[PDB]
Amino acid sequence: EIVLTQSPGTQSLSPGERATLSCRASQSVGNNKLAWYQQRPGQAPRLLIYGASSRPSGVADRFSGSGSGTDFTLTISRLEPEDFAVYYCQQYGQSLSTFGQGTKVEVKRTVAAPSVFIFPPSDEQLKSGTASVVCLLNNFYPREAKVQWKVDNALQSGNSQESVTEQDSKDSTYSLSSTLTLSKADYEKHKVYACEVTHQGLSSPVTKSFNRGE
Amino acid sequence: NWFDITNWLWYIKKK
Amino acid sequence: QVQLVQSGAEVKRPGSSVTVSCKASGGSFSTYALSWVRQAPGRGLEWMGGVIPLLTITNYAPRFQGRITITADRSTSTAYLELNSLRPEDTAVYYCAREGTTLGKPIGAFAHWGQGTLVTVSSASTKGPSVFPLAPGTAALGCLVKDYFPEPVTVSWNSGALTSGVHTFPAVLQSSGLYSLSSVVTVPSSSLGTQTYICNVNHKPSNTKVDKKVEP
Repeated sequence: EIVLTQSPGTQSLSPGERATLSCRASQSVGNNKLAWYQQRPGQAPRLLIYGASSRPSGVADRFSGSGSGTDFTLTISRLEPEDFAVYYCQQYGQSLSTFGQGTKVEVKRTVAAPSVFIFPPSDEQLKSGTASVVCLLNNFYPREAKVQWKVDNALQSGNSQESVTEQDSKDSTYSLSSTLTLSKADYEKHKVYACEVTHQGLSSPVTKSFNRGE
Repeated sequence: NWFDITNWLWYIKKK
Repeated sequence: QVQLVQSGAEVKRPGSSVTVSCKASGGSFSTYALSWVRQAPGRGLEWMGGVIPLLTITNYAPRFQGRITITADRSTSTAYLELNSLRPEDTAVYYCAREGTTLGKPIGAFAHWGQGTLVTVSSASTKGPSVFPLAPGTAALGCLVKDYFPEPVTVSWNSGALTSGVHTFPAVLQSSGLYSLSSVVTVPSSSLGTQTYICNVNHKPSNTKVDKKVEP
């Protein structure tokens, strides 16, 4: 089985800049049967390059493929706004076809620290016997951020889930939301609910908190 | 290579 | 032009078998290679296997050999993927893909893609969400769309009139096997007394269509 390595998995680049994406194979790819695909969220992949360097009709010529053997490169001569997407390489020089893990090309912008908000459970939910506490990390860059829940200063584990938005099309930031869920009975056992946030843009962790029933 | 079969097929269905 | 149209999304119980179909039009069906590729939520592409219809020659990836069947029917220009002994790990969007041409010379690489079929492997039953407010310089407010199945839900604000500063998060899969989703928006603090904020939630499978006013 030929292993295709795409490293790094993410490239942060500015609009208009050149991009070079590498695909290294664990052994020589037969007859340079190497293809590149682009994929946007909510869409099927789209073929950009086949046979290492051939471009289908309709694909912009700012995309070019090169290389042979084990070393392949996708070059984007000048990044357009629509070029920020995920790129996959694929070899089909053996009957067992394999894909690389993909490289996300994302928009580089200035560092932005998250604005943090915490939300107590609604009265409506509490009436139903469950308590969800929500922590919002809004409009930050870069994507790496960490959220820790603390309940009466006790670090929580296993009772929260989080998700992150796609990079914003207008200001190129990310947002993250974490939800802590407890039974109403357990929620009522504690006083202080807090989320603690770390990020490159913060010199020290930010904590937002509330006191239950206040 | 299974991915070469249809190319072969295309060729022999011309000649 | 070659168009591939797949069957619709399906929820399958653990251990069951799923059949996904892909009907082609606009080209030659029999002499071009048709593959299946899947993509688990938040993950990369994975080649599963393919078929050359005319020759009835299949080619499966080793890790699916013994668990999948790919077949073709030229009378309807349709290809089928069977995947058996389903597990949660098999939850993915399944794409059919046909090789491109230079009725021309085939190129092997996948130029033509179906729209994808979401297959969700779960024991969960259809359920509509509850919609809870996230009550509010800049203020943040939102809605928590909790405990629904299956995907998807859609959320808008003020019947689509409010999009600036809106963030709707990817759904999370809870231990219950139900999904939860949050949508938030930032607004001027001063607007909290003068402007109404309503999140419009749609979950078609349960016919849950809720318009929740979010108040301080």
